[PDB]
Amino acid sequence: GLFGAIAGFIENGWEGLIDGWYGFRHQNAQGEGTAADYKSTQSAIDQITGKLNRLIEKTNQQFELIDNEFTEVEKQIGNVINWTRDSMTEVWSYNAELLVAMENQHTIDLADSEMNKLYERVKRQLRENAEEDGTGCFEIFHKCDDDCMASIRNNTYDHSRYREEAMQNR
Amino acid sequence: GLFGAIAGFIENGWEGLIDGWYGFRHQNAQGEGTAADYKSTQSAIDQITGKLNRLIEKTNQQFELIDNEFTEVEKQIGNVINWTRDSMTEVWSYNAELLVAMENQHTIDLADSEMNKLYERVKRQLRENAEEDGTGCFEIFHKCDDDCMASIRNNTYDHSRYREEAMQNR
Amino acid sequence: GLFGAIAGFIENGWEGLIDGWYGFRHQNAQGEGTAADYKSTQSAIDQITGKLNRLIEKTNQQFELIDNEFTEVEKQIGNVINWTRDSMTEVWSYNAELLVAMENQHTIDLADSEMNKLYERVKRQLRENAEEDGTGCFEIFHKCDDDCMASIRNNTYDHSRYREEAMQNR
Amino acid sequence: DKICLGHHAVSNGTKVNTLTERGVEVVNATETVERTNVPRICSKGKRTVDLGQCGLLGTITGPPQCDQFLEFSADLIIERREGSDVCYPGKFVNEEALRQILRESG
Amino acid sequence: QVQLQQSGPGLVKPSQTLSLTCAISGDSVSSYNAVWNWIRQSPSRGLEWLGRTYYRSGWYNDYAESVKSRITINPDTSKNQFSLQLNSVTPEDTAVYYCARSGHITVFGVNVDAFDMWGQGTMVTVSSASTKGPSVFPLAPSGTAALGCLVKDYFPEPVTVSWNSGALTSGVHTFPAVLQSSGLYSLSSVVTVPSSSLGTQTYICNVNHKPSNTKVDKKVEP
Amino acid sequence: DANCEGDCYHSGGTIISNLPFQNINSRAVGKCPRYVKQESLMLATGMKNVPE
Amino acid sequence: MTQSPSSLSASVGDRVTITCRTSQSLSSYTHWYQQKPGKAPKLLIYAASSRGSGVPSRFSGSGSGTDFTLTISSLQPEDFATYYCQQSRTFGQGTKVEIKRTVAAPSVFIFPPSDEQLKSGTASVVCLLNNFYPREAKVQWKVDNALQSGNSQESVTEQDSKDSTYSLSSTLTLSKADYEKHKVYACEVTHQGLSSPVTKSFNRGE
Ligand SMILES: *[C@@H]1O[C@H](CO)[C@@H](O[C@@H]2O[C@H](CO)[C@@H](O[C@@H]3O[C@H](CO)[C@@H](O)[C@H](O[C@H]4O[C@H](CO)[C@@H](O)[C@H](O)[C@@H]4O)[C@@H]3O)[C@H](O)[C@H]2NC(C)=O)[C@H](O)[C@H]1NC(C)=O
Ligand SMILES: *[C@@H]1O[C@H](CO)[C@@H](O[C@@H]2O[C@H](CO)[C@@H](O)[C@H](O)[C@H]2NC(C)=O)[C@H](O)[C@H]1NC(C)=O
Ligand SMILES: *[C@@H]1O[C@H](CO)[C@@H](O[C@@H]2O[C@H](CO)[C@@H](O)[C@H](O)[C@H]2NC(C)=O)[C@H](O)[C@H]1NC(C)=O
Ligand SMILES: *[C@@H]1O[C@H](CO)[C@@H](O[C@@H]2O[C@H](CO)[C@@H](O)[C@H](O)[C@H]2NC(C)=O)[C@H](O)[C@H]1NC(C)=O
Ligand SMILES: *[C@@H]1O[C@H](CO)[C@@H](O)[C@H](O)[C@H]1NC(C)=O
Ligand SMILES: *[C@@H]1O[C@H](CO)[C@@H](O)[C@H](O)[C@H]1NC(C)=O
Ligand SMILES: *[C@@H]1O[C@H](CO)[C@@H](O)[C@H](O)[C@H]1NC(C)=O
Repeated sequence: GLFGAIAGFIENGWEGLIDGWYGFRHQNAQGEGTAADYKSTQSAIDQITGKLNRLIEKTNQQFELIDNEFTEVEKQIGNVINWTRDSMTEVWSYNAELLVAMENQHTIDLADSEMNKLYERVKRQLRENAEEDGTGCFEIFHKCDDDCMASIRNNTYDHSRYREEAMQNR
Repeated sequence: GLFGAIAGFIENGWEGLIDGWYGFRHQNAQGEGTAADYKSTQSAIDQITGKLNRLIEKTNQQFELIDNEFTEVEKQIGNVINWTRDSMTEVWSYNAELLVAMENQHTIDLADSEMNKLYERVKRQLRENAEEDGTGCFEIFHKCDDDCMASIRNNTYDHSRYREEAMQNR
Repeated sequence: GLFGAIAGFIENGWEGLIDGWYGFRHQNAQGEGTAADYKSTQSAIDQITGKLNRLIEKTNQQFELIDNEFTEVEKQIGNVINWTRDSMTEVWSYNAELLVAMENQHTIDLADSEMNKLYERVKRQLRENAEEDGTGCFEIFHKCDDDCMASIRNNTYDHSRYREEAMQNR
Repeated sequence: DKICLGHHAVSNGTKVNTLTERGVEVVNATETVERTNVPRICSKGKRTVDLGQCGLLGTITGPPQCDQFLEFSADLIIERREGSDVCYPGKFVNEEALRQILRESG
Repeated sequence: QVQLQQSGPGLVKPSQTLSLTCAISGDSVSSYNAVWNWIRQSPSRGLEWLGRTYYRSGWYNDYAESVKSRITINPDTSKNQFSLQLNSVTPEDTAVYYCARSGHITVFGVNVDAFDMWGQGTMVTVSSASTKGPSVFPLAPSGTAALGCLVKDYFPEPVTVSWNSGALTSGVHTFPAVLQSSGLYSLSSVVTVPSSSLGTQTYICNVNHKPSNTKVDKKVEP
Repeated sequence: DANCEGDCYHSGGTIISNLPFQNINSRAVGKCPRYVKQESLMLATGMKNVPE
Repeated sequence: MTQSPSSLSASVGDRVTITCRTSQSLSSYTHWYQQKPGKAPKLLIYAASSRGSGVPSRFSGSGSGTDFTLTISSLQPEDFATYYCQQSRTFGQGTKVEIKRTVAAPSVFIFPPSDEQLKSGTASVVCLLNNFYPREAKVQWKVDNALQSGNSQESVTEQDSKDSTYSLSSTLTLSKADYEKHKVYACEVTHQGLSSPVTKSFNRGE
């Protein structure tokens, strides 16, 4: 990914994360737990869905037969037809290849972007209360129970509540 | 935006910001003030202008009439002409749609990039003197008058001047 | 670059850096030294190489002559042929221009991305032991000898080893 | 004391399409498809011949309606629907080939 | 056909308030696609932006740092105008004041502060000197003849002169005023005409000094 | 009309434009924008609009 | 914003280039204005390279980094004006463009004071120098053949928008008593267009 999160500083994906694209995995006195983030997951889904809406569609132009499979047309005009058709085949094959390559590059970079955005959103939330690990983990200095972890996920987390304890723990 | 600043952590745009694309809004003892940043604004403008220079241009190829609107050509050759023209219409309509979609994606991501670059440039300027809010705001710990705010905008700001006061305020 | 590292906060490139695309330049009691980073360099090289593998290839379609250079064909059919060929020339010239422009934009942004990724990887490594300068430099508070600098480059650097000395130096 | 970054927006934006979304509202947009026609043959700087009642192929044979076009000189030649190649009825063999030649003749 | 029309007194006493108005026609003071500015010009300071107001789903004002403590620019949406108010004036505020629209003309929707239309200007003098009327004397013609009017001893600027209520413009020269040692201004206006037309055509100069509300006509004859 | 100048002609008149595409006439001749089916294809010249 | 040169003369048809040096370079934000005497500035070039509405094709702008140029391809008499560049809200100091045209000698006229003015106790004598080029001229007052000094003021027009000439007035001011004490009032004019000085005069009460 262009941003360097997916297949980047985040070592690998979670096969257990079946409910979402992106999620949180925590460690605290109470144990371990994993939860998907739907806002980031939905943003990625909506954008991929948009590409498919664009690519799966009508070319309303209807083309009639201009040659004949049973009784071949004159050879001069027939050769012009075939040359023109083969030229169009070449253009469209090239177009299709480039479209899919371009869209795939963007799709991968897009997913990588959404992962990065979620990470940075969390980093800003708990400023001066935690430090970046480098594996996509935040080491939190104060005690953070399941209600505290769920507040981070929820986005209600209040850093000023735990700042004195966390800051002083450095 | 791909970076997640515009329509991202920055909640919304400023209708009052009429002189620039990107700008600063401050709060200090002296009150509130808004100012546009031209270097970031110009970079975005120059890049959009570049796209338009590319897209608004000459196709020097000149095409003559090959059929006749008043006295219709032979039906076989006429059908070949129409099939070929309609095939070209299909190619160009597809090309135009994809060009504009691709360019628009990039244009939006480009603007989002320039906003992010300006934010990160400021963050680096006042390292250890302020903290990221999360709304695109920097909470500055030391007293920062209009000359101090204008130094940040100008890019002359000297963090070592106010570091003892700001650091100790944590 | 989209990320704002190359031709961005990194003022300029190093002509002396002949062995790599991206590298490190340090300053410590022992003096100055420059070293290329191959992992980032190889990632960029592999990706550019991938583009070239895609673009330098076979169009297996073979086209025969459909007109005649020595004894000109009938004028009506000849004009249809020329119109069709000139239309194809127009399509392909447009396709080639857009392909190269699109790929070049991505290639420049890609290189800029890899530079940014390397910078952020280092920043995470020495968390709370150094501070971002803003020129792409990390000011390190503790004493860092050549073995210490080589540990940063190598990626083995252990921040906990020097954290008490570095943190207390603020 | 704090400083805040932002970007401008407008109440009434313009909708565009991207690869990923339909009808994204942006600050600015400029049309790339021309829809406006000028209902005249804009001929400034070109020698123009408007054939009117004279058929293009009539310039070669010379029915009465083509008497003023027997030796014309032109950068731009305009055929009209009412143009006729003939007086005594008939037609050219390979007529459109010949029209294409004469259209490019100068 | 946007037109900016300026009014207000051109004489202000030191320490008091300068008040000017710009009345807009062809566009709206509250238009999304306009910014309404004041700019002044003096032979010394050159061209100097003063401030502005504009509407973007709420009113905004910005002012030049040099006048920020003294200046107010307010829209009137009943009369489609905007004003300039400058408090505590000093001789350094003597200048020609212009209103001007910007932000009609933009680069991709960003006001780039292009001033596409300007008002006619209001010359403002800061002085404690009472205004005085100008005396008008004929400069009599004695095959081309020259005649004129001497417009003497007025304060402050400006004076305007026309001929035959504006029906005569060709060959007219109205000279820039000179400040006399008395501290009053004077100028002349002259015209060359066919000497033959002296016996038939009437020549009257029309002199206007708006600060003193003086309008005077003078017949000039051989 | 000798008062306007144009290089793209069709039976209904002249396409005067610097745009890359046109939706006026598929049989236009001379030096022309390329005909497309779509009536409009808006190119973004600014950032995403995020109003308050 | 800093302009060069501060002023210049050029002949009709000349290529004229004016430069603005800017603290900071932004193509979009730099515009040019033309201001004719007694009028508001008119916007000629906006965004550096774009022509204002109504602006003829002989005017063009270029920009390169921090240096910006206004060019008049072929100068015309009506282009006599002062030119100001502008970036954001700061205006350059301006460049005065004067026209160089062939030499033309003044037509000289003298006007005695009116009988009306005399009753007020003052007499004003005005020497008109009409339609001359170039601007340099000397005007001397003589009263009963005595050279006057320190009792006259001159005023000069801006270059004429049609013929590029100047006009000049000199006004001699005397008390009524001083005016009535003398007979011959003479205005002597030196201009390089004349083969020798021209003198116009009148005799009091004639
Ligand atoms: C996105 O940016 C573009 C610029 O790239 C911007 O487009 C501009 O729109 C204005 C109209 O709002 C155009 O201005 C016209 O200019 C012509 C002369 O070139 C004038 O004749 C026009 O005058 C009309 O309106 C006047 C009153 O306002 C009348 O007096 C007159 O009779 C006319 O009716 C008008 O001023 C300008 O040309 C474009 N710019 C370009 C490069 O085409 C666009 O508005 C931006 N989009 C948004 C939504 O802001
Ligand atoms: C145009 O192309 C078609 C095939 O796309 C040619 O027809 C085929 O010819 C092969 C052998 O040459 C036959 O076995 C097939 O039956 C044909 N296929 C079809 C679909 O007709 C045809 O010969 C080409 N035209 C000319 C003038 O050569
Ligand atoms: C090729 O296409 C043209 C139109 O693009 C066809 O001509 C039109 O036919 C319709 C009805 O069929 C008529 O009402 C129009 O007057 C025609 N338009 C023009 C521009 O000529 C033509 O029939 C097609 N060619 C063949 C061989 O079918
Ligand atoms: C089709 O195009 C070819 C060129 O691509 C035309 O042939 C050329 O004509 C020029 C002058 O008109 C000659 O000098 C060249 O010898 C020709 N070149 C070749 C490669 O043949 C040809 O005239 C065009 N066909 C029609 C019907 O006009
Ligand atoms: C977020 O989750 C927590 C669980 O710790 C819950 O108590 C809180 O009400 C949630 N926030 C909102 C706004 O509902
Ligand atoms: C930046 O702006 C400040 C205003 O606080 C000014 O004093 C300073 O001189 C500016 N910097 C430069 C390099 O001019
Ligand atoms: C990394 O480089 C250092 C040089 O300081 C070396 O001693 C160390 O063994 C290297 N790391 C590994 C894993 O080999």
